Formats: sequence, C-alpha cells, structure tokens
Amino acid sequence: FNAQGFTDFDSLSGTSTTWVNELGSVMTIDVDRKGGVTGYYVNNAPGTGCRGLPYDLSGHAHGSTIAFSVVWSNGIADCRSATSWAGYARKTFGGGVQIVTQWSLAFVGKAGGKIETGQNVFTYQY
Amino acid sequence: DFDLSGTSTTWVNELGSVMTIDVDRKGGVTGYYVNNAPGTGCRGLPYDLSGHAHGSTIAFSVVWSNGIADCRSATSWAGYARKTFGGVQIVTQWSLAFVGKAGGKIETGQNVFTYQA
Ligand SMILES: O=C(O)CCCC[C@@H]1SC[C@@H]2NC(=O)N[C@@H]21
Ligand SMILES: O=C(O)CCCC[C@@H]1SC[C@@H]2NC(=O)N[C@@H]21
Repeated sequence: FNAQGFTDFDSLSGTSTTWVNELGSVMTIDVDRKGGVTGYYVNNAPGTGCRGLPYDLSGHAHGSTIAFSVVWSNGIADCRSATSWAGYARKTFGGGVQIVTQWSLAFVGKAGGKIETGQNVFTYQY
Repeated sequence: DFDLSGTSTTWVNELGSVMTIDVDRKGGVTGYYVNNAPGTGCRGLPYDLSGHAHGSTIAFSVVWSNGIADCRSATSWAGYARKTFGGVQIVTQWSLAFVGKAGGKIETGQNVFTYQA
C-alpha cells in the first residue's frame, strides 16, 4: 500500500493496515478485495475497560465510507459492552490518510441498559 | 441473552426494516439487512451485514452497496438486549456515514429491533 496512491477505501482492497485514534486505541484491519474488513481492535482509551487486549473486528468499506463493530468479549476480559463505528475517508493535504467516525457504545450498568456516543478519528501508520 | 449460536433469527425495527443474522460459535454475526425507512435510498433489496453479539450487547455494520444498488453510505448499530413480555428486543443507536455536497456527514438516531421465529 501507499498513502500517496490512496484514492478511497478501494485503495485498501487486499491490504493490511494499522490505524491509531486520538485516545491511542489501535485497529489492524485486513480489507479483502470485495471490501470486507476483518481484524483486531486494541482499546488503550484511558477511563475505560478491556484495554490492551485484541478484540475481533468485522465490517465493510465501500467508496469513501466504512462501518465496523467490536463486542468487548474474547474469553479474557468481558466489559459487557459492544462498540460500532461508521465514518468516511479523509485525505490529509500532508498526504496522510484519516477515517472520521461516530462510535456508539452500548452496555448494561447498575442502572440497566444505556447507550453512550462519541467521535474517533483514526490515522494510518510502517 | 444473545448467548443464538447455530441458528438464524429475523428482527424488524419501528421503521419496518428487517435483518436476518447467523450467530457463529464465537458470537460473530453474518446475514443481510433490508431497509424500508421512510425517506432513505436502497429500500427493499438485501445488503451484507457483519458484527458480533455476546451477553446483553451486539454491534453490526451494513455498507449500502450490494452490486445492484449503491447509496454510497454505511451504517453501524450498537445495542443492548431488553427482555419484554419470549421475544427479546435490541435497543440501538445507529450512525449513518455518507459523503455529499457538504463533504462527510454522519447522522445518528435510535432503532428498536423486535425478534420473530
Ligand atoms: O470500557 C468499556 O466499556 C469497553 C471498552 C470501550 C472503549 C471505547 S469504544 C469508544 C472509544 N474509542 C476507543 O478506541 N476506546 C473507547
Ligand atoms: O439512505 C441511505 O444512505 C441508505 C439507507 C440507510 C437506511 C437507514 S440506516 C438507519 C435507519 N435504520 C433503518 O432501518 N434504515 C435507516
């Protein structure tokens, strides 16, 4: 792969790439030829659980847009939580690459079922 | 409750969208989404869906391109299982990503899926 060449999420078709957000959480995504997204997310987000373990990641990317989800369970830690990202590619004028996302986090607290929301921007890294 | 492994299940939301999901051994989710939301594109044909369920939580993703019709957008839902009075409900927040005349926008809202056997 090359960030120079990056056109849209088609530029990933058949590539392995690592992406860090502003919280230092890292996803390592395998994009297949037909736009299927598999790999692992590492939460390193302060203030939150299940940090620094691999969590299975599945989604799809087409054109400028991408959606993917994690359930926070692998048989090691369970945070009783699932997270979903939808977003679009952004090409930096510096010739790097970004994914701008809204994430939804669903969990069941002492107060029962609840749904927290926010933004992550992931920057391509090697 | 989402701990479904071995079988398909059919869910329908307040917008009258249908999804049918296969939950593997791990808690992985494949299947198709069928949208019929008032005022949206890509209504009535199926789109691939991927995600994961475990315990009282699930998350799944649909890109709206199936080789037939493309609305150049993607949705992810995250949700929690609410027990009603046999069929479990999935209460969810969805984010919808599209690039338009005002570039990348990301709209949000809530969906309740209802089970059917
Ligand atoms: O604490 C939990 O309930 C489980 C881990 C949550 C990590 C969240 S997902 C939203 C945000 N983005 C990240 O990369 N980390 C946090
Ligand atoms: O209009 C588009 O960009 C493609 C179809 C999107 C359908 C949305 S996804 C959120 C909401 N929930 C549904 O079941 N349908 C709409």
